[PDB]
Amino acid sequence: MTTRMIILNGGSSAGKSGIVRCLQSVLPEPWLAFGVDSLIEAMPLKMQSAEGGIEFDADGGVSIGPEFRALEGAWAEGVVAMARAGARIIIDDVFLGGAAAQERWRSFVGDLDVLWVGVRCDGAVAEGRETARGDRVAGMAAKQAYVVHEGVEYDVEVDTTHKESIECAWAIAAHVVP
Amino acid sequence: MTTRMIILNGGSSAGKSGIVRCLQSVLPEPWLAFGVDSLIEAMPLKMQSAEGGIEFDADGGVSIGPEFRALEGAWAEGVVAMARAGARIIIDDVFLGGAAAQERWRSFVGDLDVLWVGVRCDGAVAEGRETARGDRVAGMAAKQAYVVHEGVEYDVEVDTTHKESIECAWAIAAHVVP
Amino acid sequence: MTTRMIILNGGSSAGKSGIVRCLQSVLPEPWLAFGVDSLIEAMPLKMQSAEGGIEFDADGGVSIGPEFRALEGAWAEGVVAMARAGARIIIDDVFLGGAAAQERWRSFVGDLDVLWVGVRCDGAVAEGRETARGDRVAGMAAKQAYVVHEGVEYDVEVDTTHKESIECAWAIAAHVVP
Amino acid sequence: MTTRMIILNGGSSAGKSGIVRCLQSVLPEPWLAFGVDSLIEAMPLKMQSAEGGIEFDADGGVSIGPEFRALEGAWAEGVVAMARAGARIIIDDVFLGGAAAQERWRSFVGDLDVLWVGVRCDGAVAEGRETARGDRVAGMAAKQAYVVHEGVEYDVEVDTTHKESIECAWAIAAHVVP
Ligand SMILES: Nc1ccc([C@@H](O)[C@@H](CO)NC(=O)C(Cl)Cl)cc1
Ligand SMILES: Nc1ccc([C@@H](O)[C@@H](CO)NC(=O)C(Cl)Cl)cc1
Ligand SMILES: Nc1ccc([C@@H](O)[C@@H](CO)NC(=O)C(Cl)Cl)cc1
Ligand SMILES: Nc1ccc([C@@H](O)[C@@H](CO)NC(=O)C(Cl)Cl)cc1
Repeated sequence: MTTRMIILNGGSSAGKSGIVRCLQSVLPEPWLAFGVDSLIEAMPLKMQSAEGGIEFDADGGVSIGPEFRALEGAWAEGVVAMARAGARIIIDDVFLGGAAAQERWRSFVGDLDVLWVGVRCDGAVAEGRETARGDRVAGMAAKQAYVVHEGVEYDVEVDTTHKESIECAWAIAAHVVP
Repeated sequence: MTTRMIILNGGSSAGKSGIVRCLQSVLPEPWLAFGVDSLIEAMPLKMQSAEGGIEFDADGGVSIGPEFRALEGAWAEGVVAMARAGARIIIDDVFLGGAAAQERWRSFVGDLDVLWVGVRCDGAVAEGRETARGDRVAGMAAKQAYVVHEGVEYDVEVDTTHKESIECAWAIAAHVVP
Repeated sequence: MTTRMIILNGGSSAGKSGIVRCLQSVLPEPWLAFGVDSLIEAMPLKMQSAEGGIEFDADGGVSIGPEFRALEGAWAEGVVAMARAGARIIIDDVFLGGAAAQERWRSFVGDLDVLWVGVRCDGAVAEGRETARGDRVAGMAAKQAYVVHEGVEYDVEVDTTHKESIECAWAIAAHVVP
Repeated sequence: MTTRMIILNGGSSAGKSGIVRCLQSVLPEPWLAFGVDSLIEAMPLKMQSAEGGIEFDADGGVSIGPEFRALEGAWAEGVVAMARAGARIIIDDVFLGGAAAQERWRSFVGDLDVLWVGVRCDGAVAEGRETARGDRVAGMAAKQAYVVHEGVEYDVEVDTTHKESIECAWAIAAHVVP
């Protein structure tokens, strides 16, 4: 019943990264972090616009091709395999496909003990943060603030609109079975 | 016989990262990159000095505790699992333990089709690059330039002392069975 | 009476950078940003521990030698000269010496039209953010949260404890005479 | 006759940044570095595509509007003022307008003791490095490799095609009058 993998889902600028860094600092056992950003980084730069692999519209839009989806699948199985091997894994993703994305993750996780965390934040508030962070593709924060959660089932839900990262980290840590 | 995982070993500032970015650009199929640096990043910051996890001496020295070694093991199995799942994986590491480190990797890779690449660079030349890159822990380049290769068996060997990254990438790509 | 230079002072993690990026986005005329961080970057790496130039104690402490102070002076005169030349300049610093630091700045600014902004944030809250940002030298946020303001006179004061960056940017922009 | 400001000009990926970091490490007196990149950073993000301020064509092309040119002028006068104030200033720029750009700089420098350095690199070789560095706007290295030097007069010329950064730093330091 001991928790093997923590999986956070949230729109862009919702505050995921900062919670993950806080969780790593809060939790006593060492946890490895692997978000969707670290995946994008492990992919070839060409994979980044050359269709088949992710493409950002000037209006903060994101579209995923099959080339990308195939790589993402292999990666998913790798992190799950890390958990299964005994490592503690935190993963922050952006369920663009709502429940569909969660189903996709469930198929990989199998029967592993997972904590499904939901990170919410006000669309307008998240967009302001997008601006303060210096993000390039402006428009995402607002576009993803609500849709990414549709039909997604969580075990915990934090809202970073009025709560700090270190605080949402505490609410989440309390649901982690050692 | 098709190559599943490429594994580069080399001292610090030997030029590994740049070859990896070149390989990703050169090779036709998308390859995921996961070096030891990306691992360090996935670990909690505390894990970075609090004994048990990696510690950098002021003289460019590096020591690895058991806490770290355990996490590294789980990670190793995860990337191998990614290959096994069908993803193409490039991995740049620093075999501080020479052959011992390679044996450790062999135990995880199993019977997977791997390309063992060796990236060499002149100790003094590598140290100059360490300085030009703005690295903080000065001293590593020179300390690791030769020892990391002792007793290590490669399928290919490039030397970045007089050859460019894009060029070493070409010599390496030519040994990749599609 | 048109504002030539905006000068923010605040402890570490008080939120200065994000306000500066927001101001740049909010204000209609292009403003150049030059904090104390960009200065540290323009200095030689050796200047960073080799006494005479800034040194960070393991307890989040900071000490400035004369080598550093001399360079900082020349830099100060350069940014003022940029304003005088017609550029709009935002500057975020950390008045470690309270009023002393402000006097030091006044001597350089001369009779230039300046907006003295004060960015406050709860010491404990700022320290939590320090943790979420992944800062290395932990301890500064708390150590600087209050002292840096002692005896310092502001034209505006924002508190990022409960107000967002984009919001503090709005309160500040409203005091900028075009 | 003591050198007050060092000014390097070179195409993208020609190796300028690394020489600058080497010079800072080599030269005994602390030198402040301020390239054109640090300027771009001090400007508002909007200033980065919204015409009037710099815009990168998908083919590695760069165009500068008047909004940008005005800010650049004020900045130029600021760094010169820093030198005049007694600071030692290194500046790496990209003379897109060949001699025109140098004339523009001469008008700001005045009678200050300046070292005009020229950093050359093979267009094809520079483009390979552009790829290994992970630069986004591919195409610049090749487009700027030669034109940026047309009609420009140097006091020193280094070629990074076959010489290392630390080495070009040594050839340049030897022309610096203390
Ligand atoms: N499906 C998807 C994958 C990656 C991304 C990223 O570009 C980016 C957008 O804000 N995500 C993040 O910063 C997360 Cl850490 Cl919130 C967004 C959406
Ligand atoms: N065992 C070991 C693990 C990680 C590291 C890194 O700190 C660092 C030292 O240069 N390595 C790199 O930059 C590699 Cl990409 Cl060449 C060095 C050694
Ligand atoms: N005097 C002083 C100069 C620079 C610094 C920086 O190290 C650092 C500490 O948080 N400052 C910042 O991040 C500011 Cl932008 Cl708030 C702190 C204090
Ligand atoms: N005029 C001009 C100004 C800035 C730039 C930069 O985008 C960039 C292009 O490689 N320059 C650098 O990296 C320099 Cl350090 Cl070689 C290129 C050209």
